[PDB]
Order: sequence, then structure tokens, then C-alpha cells
Amino acid sequence: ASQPPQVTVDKLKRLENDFGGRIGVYAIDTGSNKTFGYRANERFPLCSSFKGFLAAAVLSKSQQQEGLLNQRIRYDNRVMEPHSPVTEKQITTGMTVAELSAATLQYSDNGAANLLLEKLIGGPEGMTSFMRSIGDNVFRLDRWALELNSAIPGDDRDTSTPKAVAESMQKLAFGNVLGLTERHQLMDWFKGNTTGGARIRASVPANWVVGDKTGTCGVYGTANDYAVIWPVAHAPIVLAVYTSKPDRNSKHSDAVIADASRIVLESFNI
Ligand SMILES: C[C@@H](O)[C@@H](C=O)[C@@H]1NC(C(=O)O)=C(S[C@@H]2CN[C@H](C(=O)N(C)C)C2)[C@@H]1C
Repeated sequence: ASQPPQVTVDKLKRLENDFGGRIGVYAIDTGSNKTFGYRANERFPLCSSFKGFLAAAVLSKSQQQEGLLNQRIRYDNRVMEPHSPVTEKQITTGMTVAELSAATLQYSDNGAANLLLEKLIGGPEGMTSFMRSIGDNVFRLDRWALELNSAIPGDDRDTSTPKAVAESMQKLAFGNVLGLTERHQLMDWFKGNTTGGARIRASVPANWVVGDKTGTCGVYGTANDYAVIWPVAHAPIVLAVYTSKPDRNSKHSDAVIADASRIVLESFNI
């Protein structure tokens, strides 16, 4: 009862032509295992979207280190990265590992990301190692939170593919790589994300539940979102939407991400 894949491709190609850039998508119906991709194996910059996987890496570490989420981290006199809305307010108090993970995912706090990378996960190399450990052989993180957003065409640093992002989200949300407590916590963090209102969330009816993480590099019209979507009385759908434009000076488009998401989700004829 689903739409022919070529219909969906044809719609995405027209949207690409309107956008003036590249759109890559992959979606997984976790109940039927039906999938759909377009440019699904092309690399796109992750931008800040890696932070959802960073939070997962922290939870995986906590599953083996009792009490890790409650550990308090202080960062007096640290120079805080731009776009650190939570960490810049908690210097006097410090923040727990859980609070840092929630902030990095839900507010895209760069300071929280670099604090977790430095102090728990082992830098970009350790982030990449975590993804390898769940069978993602595509993801790579090469640089720290600010520098990874250059989004230069042809530069494979700090990239993944829509398929790999969606497949890794599926593993983390519903597979065995995290325990029940950790899955539930990860999903609750994604559900509370605050930066995705104009992207995948804008593509679904208001009574569906979404958990997501966005990325906005700020150059090369490059922006993205990936999500778990719970339709009414239907198995969850995992979706990744990544975009870029050839011109350094172009702006990204939230609306194109929302429209691509709508096209892909409608193709499952839920
Ligand atoms: C490198 C980092 O600084 C960015 C990562 O990609 C941050 N993460 C994103 C994101 O999309 O998640 C924004 S965009 C910002 C978060 N939402 C705001 C927004 O959508 N507005 C103001 C409309 C703007 C950061 C720069």
C-alpha cells in the first residue's frame, strides 16, 4: 500500500530543483522494515547533529560506570564556545553529566558538547570509536564542536550519510546496544529537543510524537535533522534528512527539510 519509490524520488528531485541544492534522506519503518532512500549513501556534514549520538555515547558509558550521570563537572574560568545557552548560565553551580547531555542534545549547547568530548568520550576520535562499536562504519567526527561546521564540498571530515544516521538512530532507540533504562533516557532527551520546530516536527500532524536532533552549519546552505516519529497506533519511523548547497554564501532552508520529510513520510501511506 506504499507509494512506488520512483514517485517519491521524482518528488524529491523537483524539491531539490526548487531548493537549489542537494537533499539526502533515509527512512525506516521499524514495524515492517520497509525503507526508502534518496542520495542515502552520499556524505553530508553532520554539523551539530552529532550531539544526539554524543548523548548516546555518554549513556553507554554510564551503563558500565555506576553513578556517572550524577557526577558534577565544574568549569570555572573556561572559555565557553559560542551557542552555549545552558552552560554559560551554570558556571557557579557546575552541571551534572546528565544535565550536560540533555543540554547538548536539546539546546545544541556547544560548550556542553566539548565538555563531554574532553572529559568523558575521548574527543572526536572517541566519538567515532563509539559509533564503530555499534556497527556504524560510515560516521566520522574529526574536529571539535565549533570547527567541525566548515561544510566544505568534497571534505569528508565530520560527515555521515542519511542511511548511516538513520540506521544508527534505529539501533540506539530500539536495538540492544543500550539497556532499557538508557534507551528510555535517550528517547526522552530526543523528545524534549527544542531546536527542531521548523523541520521534521513541522511535517507531521500535531498529535504525532517526535524526538529529533538538528544541525545548522551556518555556511553552504547546510542543515539537517534526524528523528524518531511515533504516528498514531503505528510502529515508529526513523528518518534522516540532510541538505547542502553549492554556494558558500547561501542560507539553509528549514522549509525544504520539512517538505522533504513530508514527502518521505507520506510515501509509507501510514
Ligand atoms: C555549530 C553549532 O553552533 C550549531 C550546530 O549545528 C548549533 N546547532 C544548531 C541546530 O540547528 O541545532 C544551531 S542553529 C540555532 C538553534 N536554533 C536556532 C533557530 O532555529 N532559530 C534562531 C530560528 C538557531 C546552532 C548554531
